[PDB]
Amino acid sequence: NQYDPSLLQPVPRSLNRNDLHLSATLPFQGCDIWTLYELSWLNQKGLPQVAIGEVSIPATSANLIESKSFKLYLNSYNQTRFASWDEVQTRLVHDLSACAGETVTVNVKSLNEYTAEPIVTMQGECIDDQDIEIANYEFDDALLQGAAQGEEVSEVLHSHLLKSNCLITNQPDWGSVEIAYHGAKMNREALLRYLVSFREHNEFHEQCVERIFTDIMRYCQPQSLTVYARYTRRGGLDINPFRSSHQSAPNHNQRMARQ
Amino acid sequence: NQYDPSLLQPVPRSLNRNDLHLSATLPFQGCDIWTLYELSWLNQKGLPQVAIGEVSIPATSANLIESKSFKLYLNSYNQTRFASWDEVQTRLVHDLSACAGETVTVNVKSLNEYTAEPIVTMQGECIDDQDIEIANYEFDDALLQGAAQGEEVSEVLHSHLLKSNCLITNQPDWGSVEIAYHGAKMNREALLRYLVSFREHNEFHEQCVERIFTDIMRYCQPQSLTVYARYTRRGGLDINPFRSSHQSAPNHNQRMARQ
Ligand SMILES: Nc1ccnc(=O)[nH]1
Ligand SMILES: Nc1ccnc(=O)[nH]1
Ligand SMILES: [Cl-]
Repeated sequence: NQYDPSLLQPVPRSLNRNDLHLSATLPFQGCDIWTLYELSWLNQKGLPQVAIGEVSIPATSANLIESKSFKLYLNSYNQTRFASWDEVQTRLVHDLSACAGETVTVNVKSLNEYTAEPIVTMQGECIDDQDIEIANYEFDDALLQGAAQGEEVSEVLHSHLLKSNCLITNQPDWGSVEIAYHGAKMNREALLRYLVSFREHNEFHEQCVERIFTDIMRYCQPQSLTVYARYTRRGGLDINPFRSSHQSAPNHNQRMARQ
Repeated sequence: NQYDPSLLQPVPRSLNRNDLHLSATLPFQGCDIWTLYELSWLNQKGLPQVAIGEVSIPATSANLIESKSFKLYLNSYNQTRFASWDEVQTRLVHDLSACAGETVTVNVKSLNEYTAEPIVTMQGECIDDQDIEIANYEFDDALLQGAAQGEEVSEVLHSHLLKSNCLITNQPDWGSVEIAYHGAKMNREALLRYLVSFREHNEFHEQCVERIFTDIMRYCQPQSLTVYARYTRRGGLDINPFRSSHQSAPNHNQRMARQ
């Protein structure tokens, strides 16, 4: 029940990226943004404190943090006294930075800081309003083959239809994904079908955004590209991987409808 | 994977209420409001659809619905084709009504209906900003003994500090609770301590709001009382039990910061 930094568990980013056939020199930059909805500890008099945490881990870090460990580690704060909120933020910064292996930023925000904050949508045009018949729910990266055959355009497209099963639990993981690019026009039927083909496939969040990035770069060869997914929480935590050929982070961490 | 109304599981409301020593004639009215964050099915062409559901179950119903069943039942929609959104809403209304045993209302809302909706706080004065030393985290209803000893007032008090372990999983369940009353002034230290004493205790949401109601009525004897808790989601679903001596439902189902 007492605070225990030894609970966290790293996962090497290299494993997954060795699978996308990715080098020691990265095609993307960016970050993994996490929202910690159920962050709670005790003050020095034993009264519970509650807050929301917002964390950003560099995509260049050696490790990401094993989700179930991130969760037990947050749990250990629940019955531990800390004298001030800054103490808590200091601990979160240190431990998450040490686990991931690169400085991680952490904001600890009190709940009143969320009063009147609006729900946001994604940028760009939603592509989910298509009258197409759906074939696959098994994955197929070659769904993007031939998808970019137009005039060179600057677009942002998004879909709320991304879903995949957790490698571990096999329950669905739900998300919206935003794809900004400059290059030959992407066919929206192909792209939507590509996204939908994740449905019954087993995938991990960070792994997912990186695969979408590398498949689009491969198949559609834009000049520039950004892929950003925003997933709904599991066990009090949500993950929002951002990967770009030029931008290092999104402008804010505002929540979407399902999050 | 296909839609299966047989998945739902009722739990008699009478079991819990036989434990609060409550009669066949109810001291409260109200409802259980649920938000279904991850509601998804296929259209008649096999393309996924996503929505948020908002459900209200009468507190007078014979049963509530076993949470893990509610969850598997929603899952069964995920790979099932339905020709229209209204078909889906019709099915949800029927099945949840049949399970609970009284008409349940259901709204199925598209995600764009949430664009720009604000995060709300609770009504009344927060009582969590107290410089008191905390003793218990084991439950004690008699924490309210002697708590109401003032002038007769009309107040609304709320706390974001409600937490208890799930009877099943023993992980914490997190919530904010809003207490509106007219009657002798409640001591805020007592009330806060009473609420905090749920922390390490094992409780069920609906059971929890009903116990807070009956303990306050017992110990503090207000003329009128409303207890409303809003919990954070588990497995895509949140529960918001509302119990009142005069009001049958809250004015809206707007989400709070942690939800
Ligand atoms: N288990 C995990 C799932 C998703 N992201 C992680 O970092 N870890
Ligand atoms: N298992 C459950 C937990 C909370 N509420 C329910 O209705 N069921
Ligand atoms: Cl969850």
